[PDB]
Amino acid sequence: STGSATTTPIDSLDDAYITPVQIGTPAQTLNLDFDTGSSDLWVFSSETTASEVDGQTIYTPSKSTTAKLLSGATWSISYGDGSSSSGDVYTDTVSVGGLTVTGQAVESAKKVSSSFTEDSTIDGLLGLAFSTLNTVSPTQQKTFFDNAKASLDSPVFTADLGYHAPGTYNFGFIDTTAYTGSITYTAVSTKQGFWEWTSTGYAVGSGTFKSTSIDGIADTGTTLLYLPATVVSAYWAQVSGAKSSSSVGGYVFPCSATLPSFTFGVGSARIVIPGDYIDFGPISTGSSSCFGGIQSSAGIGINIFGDVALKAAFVVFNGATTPTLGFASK
Amino acid sequence: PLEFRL
Repeated sequence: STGSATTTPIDSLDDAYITPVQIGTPAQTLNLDFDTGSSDLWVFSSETTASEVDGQTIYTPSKSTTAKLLSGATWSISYGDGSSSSGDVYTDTVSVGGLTVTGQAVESAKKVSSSFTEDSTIDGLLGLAFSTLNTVSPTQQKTFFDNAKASLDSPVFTADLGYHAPGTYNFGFIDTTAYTGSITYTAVSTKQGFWEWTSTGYAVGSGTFKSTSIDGIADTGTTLLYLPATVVSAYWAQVSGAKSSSSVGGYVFPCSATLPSFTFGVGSARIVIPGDYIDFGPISTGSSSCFGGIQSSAGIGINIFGDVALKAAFVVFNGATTPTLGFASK
Repeated sequence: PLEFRL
């Protein structure tokens, strides 16, 4: 059993990427945000408060013949975003890219925060972190990936995110076609329930590589690259005019500036993020101030290799019984 | 931007 689905950025900034997923019988197709930094499959639904849905596609569990209430069961989730969502829970048949999983927990939004309501292109999240992070009560549920694992040819998915362009998520196999050279695998710590790993250092542009251990999480569900304040200060030092803004809340740089690339280390290998990836465009419509893609982790508590770093690479999430993270160039 | 369970 394998599965490939095309994943598509939601806007010209690549803020996020949506993937179509089939839920229910017959299928209702919703566009979900694949999130390797959470563990809940949650969807906008026929129970979602009507003043809280826009032009999202909703999941109607009463039109699925496979859909069943998980009685008493209940969820609540919160994001680094400050984003929130909650409700009750169904099991149903979920399909991604022709890979089918039956009796998947599909967590049906009753409530949803403003940030989600104003995002019309995202119909819900599909969490692909480790199941310990799942939020359903009183009985914790397993992720889609966990439910598929056993059925899979290999207990693996890959992420191949595009810069300004569609990409692919594969399940159960590695497209040797999709990257260049070698995959470099590196150890994953599961203890916090993240795809948590340890980078071996960094370079800015054509600069010397500094060997220093950077611990953080592979998170397809975060837009930006979040790195320690030291690292992030060295990057923007090389961009004339760049400054940390208290008003906008991060580093901004004049839009007419050239952005150096950013290299990070996985084992003895190196991934270069071209500087174009790091431009997130005018902080406001008309401004000549542009928002940077590398921002300080100091206020999160954790470093995040979000989409800015992952879309520079071909990324393997090896969900074996000792999990690993592979990076290749593409 | 978005930042998915931190």
